[PDB]
Amino acid sequence: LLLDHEALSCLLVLLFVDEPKLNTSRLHRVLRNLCYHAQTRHWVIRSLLSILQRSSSWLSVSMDAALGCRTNIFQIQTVHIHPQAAPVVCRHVLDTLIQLAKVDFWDLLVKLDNMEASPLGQLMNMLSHPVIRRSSLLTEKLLRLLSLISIGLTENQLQLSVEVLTSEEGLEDAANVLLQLSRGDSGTRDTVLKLLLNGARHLGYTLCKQIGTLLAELREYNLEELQLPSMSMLTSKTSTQKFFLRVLQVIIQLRDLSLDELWDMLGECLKELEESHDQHAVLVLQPAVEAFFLVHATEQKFLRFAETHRTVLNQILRQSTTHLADGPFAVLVDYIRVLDFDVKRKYFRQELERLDEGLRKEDMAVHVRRDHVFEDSYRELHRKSPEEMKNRLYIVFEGEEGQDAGGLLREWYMIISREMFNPMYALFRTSPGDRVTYTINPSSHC
Amino acid sequence: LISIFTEQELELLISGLPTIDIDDLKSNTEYHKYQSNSIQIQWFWRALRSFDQADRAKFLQFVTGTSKVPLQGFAALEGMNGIQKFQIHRDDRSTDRLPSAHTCFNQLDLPAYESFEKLRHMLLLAI
Repeated sequence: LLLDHEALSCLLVLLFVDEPKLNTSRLHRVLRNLCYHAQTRHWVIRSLLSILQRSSSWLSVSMDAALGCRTNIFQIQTVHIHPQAAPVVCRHVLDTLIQLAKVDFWDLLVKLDNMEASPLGQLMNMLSHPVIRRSSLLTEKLLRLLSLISIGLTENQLQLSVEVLTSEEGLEDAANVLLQLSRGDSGTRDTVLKLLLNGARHLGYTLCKQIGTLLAELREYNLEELQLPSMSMLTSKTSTQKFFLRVLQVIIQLRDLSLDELWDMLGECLKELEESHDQHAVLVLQPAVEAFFLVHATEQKFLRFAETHRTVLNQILRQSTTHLADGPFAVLVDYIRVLDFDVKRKYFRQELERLDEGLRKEDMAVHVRRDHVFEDSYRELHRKSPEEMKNRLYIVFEGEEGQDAGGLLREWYMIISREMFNPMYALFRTSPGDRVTYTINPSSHC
Repeated sequence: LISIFTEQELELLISGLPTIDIDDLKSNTEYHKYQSNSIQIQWFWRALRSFDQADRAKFLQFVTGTSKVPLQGFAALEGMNGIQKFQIHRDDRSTDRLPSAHTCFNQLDLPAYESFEKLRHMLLLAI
């Protein structure tokens, strides 16, 4: 017991006072080193968690909380933290707890002034408490903390509400929490799956209500660009589309939800947007389509979808920078009639670069004679490896001046593409019918 | 990885999409049983103007057998029997079958489809 609880309380009072100068990372490393002693760790953490619960004269610390309001952090009359200061005391305590997760106090505090896995339950209850539930920052920090610690029913309901209600990094840490909890017990796996499904069904029902208003207002717009106000609650960053897609991506991550009333009206809505002669107007349903192809096309109905909306799914993919074979729409790699040429060209070029991404490519010389380029290139390259061919060739013509290497390479490709069809090599001959095409010369055995 | 392209699209990937002067093609079109002011022909030209560059190129391959644009223009469009202009023929068979091509004559047989939408759908389904 290197330090007593009064010296620890004096150190912990530093978490309440918000001073920018104070080195709180150094204070965190002091508390971390002190917390190697298990009884000290246990008292420190039980105090920090009592500070969170109490967030939800020497001790005269005036924090500027709002305009014209300089609050006292402590109200002592049984010691309470003034709710204006509370969110900062929470933020500093969660900052300390994140380090302790990488690795009585009140009565002592008034005595001065007068002169991992178990408390995970408290930290999951903390999500219900208003100063935290308000603050996206405190929620993100608490979720990072839970994502570290994870390495019951209400506590999972409160963890899922973090996804069904409003932090992309904090909700990816929430995904980590929900996974690592499900790794724990088959019963928590099952209960979190079924409560995810419950939330996704709520989201689907209200999404079908919203798209039903959208479709109805598109009916009333046409029957007489698209800036339908019903669109605002789909464009919104916190739209049920993004919540539904997030929840489905977590469901599919836990797998290793019957809504045909949604899917068929997403159908007729997309069809009525496409018939309404506007194009990006579809994109307010892109995440609902991505949900469709998540829930369907399990690692069919999605194929009839890609047929009846073919040009729509193409508008989606062409607009999306999501790489076709890394996004959800990868399944249709093999059903290729449902994509545009330039979409397939991008997929081609990205998958080619992905397969050869491990290869460092160098520059590579090709020394040729202007009068012999074809045979000099054959000699130079025909024994080269494919990966040496994949190097960028720059061509040097003997004694010629320097010139733009790109234009000189383009010229080189042009001359070669000619010489392919010089009859002296007997490689290609014109179709006797067309007379402008070329096919293998069956007389190349000469 | 190449098998994702069509037999048209591999050509369009290797040699690129040509820029088609539809005015040059129209100037070098021969109409045999259709006429230049037939409604199905105005629908044909409207469709071909409405098609993007890849479907236009796929059409050119369908009717000429290639995506290659003649340097001198379509007046110099070759066929099996010397310079042959592009040509549209009315297909007097039933109008529930696609147009058909005889690329050595640069010949299109085109049923008298009853509407712009159906003609566009059938041509796009052919290409």
